[PDB]
Amino acid sequence: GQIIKSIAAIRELHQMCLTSMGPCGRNKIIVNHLGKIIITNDAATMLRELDIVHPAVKVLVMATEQQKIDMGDGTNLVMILAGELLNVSEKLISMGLSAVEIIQGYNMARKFTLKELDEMVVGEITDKNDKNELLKMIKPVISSKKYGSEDILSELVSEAVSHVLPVAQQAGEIPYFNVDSIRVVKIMGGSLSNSTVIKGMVFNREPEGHVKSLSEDKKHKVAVFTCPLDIANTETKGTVLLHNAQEMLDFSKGEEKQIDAMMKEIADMGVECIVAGAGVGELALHYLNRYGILVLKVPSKFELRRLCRVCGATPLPRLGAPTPEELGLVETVKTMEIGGDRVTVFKQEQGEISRTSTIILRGATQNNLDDIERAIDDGVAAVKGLMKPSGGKLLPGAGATEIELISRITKYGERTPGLLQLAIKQFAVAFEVVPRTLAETAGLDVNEVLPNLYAAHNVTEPGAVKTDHLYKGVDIDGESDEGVKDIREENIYDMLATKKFAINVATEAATTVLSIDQIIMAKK
Amino acid sequence: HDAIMIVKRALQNKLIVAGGGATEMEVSKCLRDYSKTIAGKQQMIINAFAKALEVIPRQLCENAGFDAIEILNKLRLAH
Amino acid sequence: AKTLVDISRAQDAEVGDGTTSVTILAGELMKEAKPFLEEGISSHLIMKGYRKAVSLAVEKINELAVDITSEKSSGRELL
Amino acid sequence: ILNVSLEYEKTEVNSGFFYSSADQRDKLAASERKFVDAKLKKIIDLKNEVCGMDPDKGFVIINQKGIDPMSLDVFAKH
Repeated sequence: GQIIKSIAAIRELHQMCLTSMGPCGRNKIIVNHLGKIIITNDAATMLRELDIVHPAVKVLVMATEQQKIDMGDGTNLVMILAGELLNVSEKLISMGLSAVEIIQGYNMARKFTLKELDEMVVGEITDKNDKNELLKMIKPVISSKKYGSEDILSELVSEAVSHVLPVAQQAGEIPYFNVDSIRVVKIMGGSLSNSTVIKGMVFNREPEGHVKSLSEDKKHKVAVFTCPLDIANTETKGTVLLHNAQEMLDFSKGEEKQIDAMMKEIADMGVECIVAGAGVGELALHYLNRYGILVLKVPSKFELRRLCRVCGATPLPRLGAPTPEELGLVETVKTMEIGGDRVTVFKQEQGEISRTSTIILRGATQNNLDDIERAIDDGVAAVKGLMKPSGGKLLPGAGATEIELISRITKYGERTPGLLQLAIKQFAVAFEVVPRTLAETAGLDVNEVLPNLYAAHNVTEPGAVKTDHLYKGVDIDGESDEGVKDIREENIYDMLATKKFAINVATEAATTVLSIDQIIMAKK
Repeated sequence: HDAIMIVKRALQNKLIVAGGGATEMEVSKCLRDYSKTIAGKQQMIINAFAKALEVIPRQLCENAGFDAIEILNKLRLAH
Repeated sequence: AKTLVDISRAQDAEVGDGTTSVTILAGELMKEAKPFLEEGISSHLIMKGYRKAVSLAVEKINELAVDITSEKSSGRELL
Repeated sequence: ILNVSLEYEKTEVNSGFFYSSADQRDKLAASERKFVDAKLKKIIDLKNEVCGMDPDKGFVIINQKGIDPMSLDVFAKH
């Protein structure tokens, strides 16, 4: 009976994810062997920091990463649903129903569910990219992660998305929004109300010079130099040495005349900003302060890629050749104090619209500061789901989708004759774990809220056409309430691309586990 | 010199409360009355927070030599 | 347990007073919630009960705290 | 199929061409593009003689070796 114990091993990790999804969820502190503490509420990220023993668990871990890479949302829906499909199948495996027909039953039930998802769409997203329209999609993403910040973070995330998107409609050929267009930075001090939205990357380091900021002139030229600042020498070796004191005056003054001659040609071309990816010498910073050139050093090659998409600058393999064709243009750059420390940021005004933005976060709690950093990244992938593959369609969330599927699947159970009725009925019952998890973690009685959920989606209406309220979902309460509430009040919806993709992954995940009747292992 | 150093910290922040268990006891007493108007499990939970505020004057009296058992009943009586 | 140390360092930095009292208050609040777990009460309503008490406490502290400037006082007689 | 190198080449020993003036730019860079321009100018002449007028046709270069940034703008215009 290893197939039963294999589910029990997953059951130990099943309750771990049951404490994640929902507003009652919480991050888990993990101490790495290198002495580094990673804290995040997302369960998919936690799986990478956990040591997996049984190889059957890795099947669900590999299926969990499928949800994060493509859609990026619904990782908790894939792991929790796949764990429940094994529990409802444990009764079928024991009852004497072969696991072969159990797999065949899920394949027939999966095709019946995918056809019903198109008829469950209530509203449709027009892809207007309006600040108020993005508040409907972002609110449920921030929900079930961090409580109380859903109102403040909704305006910060939706504002940065509208900055990187151009003005277009009814065009899906050329993609626009990427996953790197939104960067998350953090600084000690302040609160969430004082946070703002920047139209470009934010640099928290020092300018390393007596020039704090440039002027207000339009279209500042920015040059990215990969070669460090120093006198030009032979690429092979070329170490400066002093044999006698006679060559000291020639080599010292030679570096002063050569560097000043190269910096003069750069300032004459109109370049007020020089980006040096490598180290900067001592004599180089002296000439840049007199010409009024801002000093910027970005050793990371990843940050230089997003900078080229904004102003249009290109890294030059040499030094002293400011080719105007490859130079970039930025409207306004300023150095302001945000969060208690003076930093030099990067933004724009009108022209040279930036394709990458950065949101500045402030707060007095260090633990909740890193949790919001991981929560915004989940909201970035939500905008990507607005593309052609069913980006506008949406389904009601907050447990309203999983409960409504029960009445439709059981209707097709008695329609299909044969032994498939056992797997079809258990496939709909497995969806009851989602409303039960939200009700159990919220302190609500199972004998109270659960029977009202079944009576909400199942009523007797004197007519053929459905009526009254089909929008009743699952409520977390937290203060007081009687029965349930309508989801249309808070406008919490789930996208079709996220829900439809999470069902196929969770179905194939449980299919692999049920198909394995034997596991061979070897000690290392 | 001592009089200036006392009002020095009061000049930086002019928002102050009465110390020595005064404010701590007033908060614990009002939350017990506010819970009486709040139905549900939150009533006994708020009363637990009001009792948790009594540890601050306790340790202050125990470390100073006073009896935390007698001062708790005598303070609430006049409170 | 490192959370109590992290909030204590921020208490000594941004303020400088109440580094010891914030740990005792957070710990005593934990002891009052210990018997609530054995009864089956979930932590959701436990958090909502304390957050509601703090929300009512901030409004009460502002009423208890006496800040007066031009009313029966001045910038001098007050100090 | 094109077996010649369309990218700038360097001496077997590490070396570079550094010009201190605009006049020395075309003098030093001409040695690297000498082999490139000889093959490149003959390829673009094939597009004018063959498949110049004919619509709905194209021309593709294999070029097993690398590509220099100079030829990227020439291939984009054609």
